[PDB]
Amino acid sequence: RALRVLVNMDGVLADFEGGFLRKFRARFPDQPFIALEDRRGFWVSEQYGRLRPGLSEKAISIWESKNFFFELEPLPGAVEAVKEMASLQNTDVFICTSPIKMFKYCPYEKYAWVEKYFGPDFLEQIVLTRDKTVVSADLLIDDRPDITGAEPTPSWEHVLFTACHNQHLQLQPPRRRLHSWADDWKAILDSKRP
Amino acid sequence: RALRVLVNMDGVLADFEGGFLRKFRARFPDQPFIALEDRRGFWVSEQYGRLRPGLSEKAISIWESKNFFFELEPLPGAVEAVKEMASLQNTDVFICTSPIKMFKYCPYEKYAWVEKYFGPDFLEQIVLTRDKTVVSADLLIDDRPDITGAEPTPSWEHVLFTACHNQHLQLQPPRRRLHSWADDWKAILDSKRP
Ligand SMILES: Cc1cn([C@H]2C[C@H](OP(=O)(O)O)[C@@H](CO)O2)c(=O)[nH]c1=O
Ligand SMILES: Cc1cn([C@H]2C[C@H](OP(=O)(O)O)[C@@H](CO)O2)c(=O)[nH]c1=O
Ligand SMILES: [Mg+2]
Ligand SMILES: [Mg+2]
Repeated sequence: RALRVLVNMDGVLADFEGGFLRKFRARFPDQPFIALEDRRGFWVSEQYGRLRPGLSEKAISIWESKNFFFELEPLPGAVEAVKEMASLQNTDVFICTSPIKMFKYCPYEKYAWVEKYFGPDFLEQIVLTRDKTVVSADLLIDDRPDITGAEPTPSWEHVLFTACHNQHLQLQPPRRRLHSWADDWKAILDSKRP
Repeated sequence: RALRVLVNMDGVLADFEGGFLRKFRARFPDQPFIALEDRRGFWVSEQYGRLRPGLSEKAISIWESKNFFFELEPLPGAVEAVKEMASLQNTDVFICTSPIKMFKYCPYEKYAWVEKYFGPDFLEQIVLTRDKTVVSADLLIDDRPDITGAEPTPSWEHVLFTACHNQHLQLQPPRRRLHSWADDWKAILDSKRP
């Protein structure tokens, strides 16, 4: 009876693209880079690899480094919106996020980041998983276009959160976007209420 | 169409009770302890607290310490059974586990432990969550008696994995047990197949 909304972390709450670019340029100042306006495709490393050999690996080294995830800036309006959303009657919010493959820092720092911006109690709302299709909900707000896994018919509707890497993408008609946290997320939630 | 089984970690794959007792006695040799045969109730700290003041906090300090989760021994038959289970046709296995509240080590070490016993590829199967009711599956094999959360009608059947803390518990009749990994887990899976 409560509406259940999964909110993705990187690309939705936390500015992974901006953080990556800043730290990449700082560490590899003699290398070429991709301006955010020129990003295409979800995987940063794939575009960097196309741009010259060995650059994929240098890109990966940025997000595998300590404090990369912890130091990400929140996207504008994201913390306020999620706080408001969680406080709504008949509304349960989980943060549903995937770790990178190297697990030394990323799990820990994602929990740390949520504590920082949402408080200790909000840690109870974190679902860390590589497969979001096995998490049941009414809505998943996520910047990644292709959300696949072991469940062929997830219970949620995937609402595509706009990011630099996806802003030009034409989606299969029934599919919907949340263009930013200034956009009308309440109306999206309301369209799903019983 | 594939059967989906969530397998819990502590108390099912990893021997949290035995590990705790060993390290508690080593660190607090002048304190009284609870032999595994005398354990009752899921929460170790609650029973320790009843046994004398301040002992709850000393207990908690054991599992909050570095390497506690990483150094847990697998339960007999657990690694072999899960490997066999995951290899079965039409059978998807996820490891569904909750972190403790202090997140400095536990997330990381649980991933590390799964890598150690199941290999890098099995990391894709981990779901870290405080709420298992929002994870959809056919079966949840879990030593904790009370599995609650935001979903009042989970999709899985909870099969109670026997542990020292629950072995005397009378369950509400429809509820089922897996008494150990030597017990016939294949038959349990089969009862759920379409
Ligand atoms: C490699 C890579 C990871 N990520 C993020 C997304 C996942 O986090 P999240 O699920 O919070 O969006 C995590 C693992 O892929 O890292 C990107 O956002 N872009 C990338 O290019
Ligand atoms: C405090 C406590 C935690 N745990 C485990 C269970 C959870 O792991 P798991 O979900 O893998 O069983 C984790 C957080 O409570 O620590 C016990 O098994 N016994 C306890 O007394
Ligand atoms: Mg994302
Ligand atoms: Mg357990």
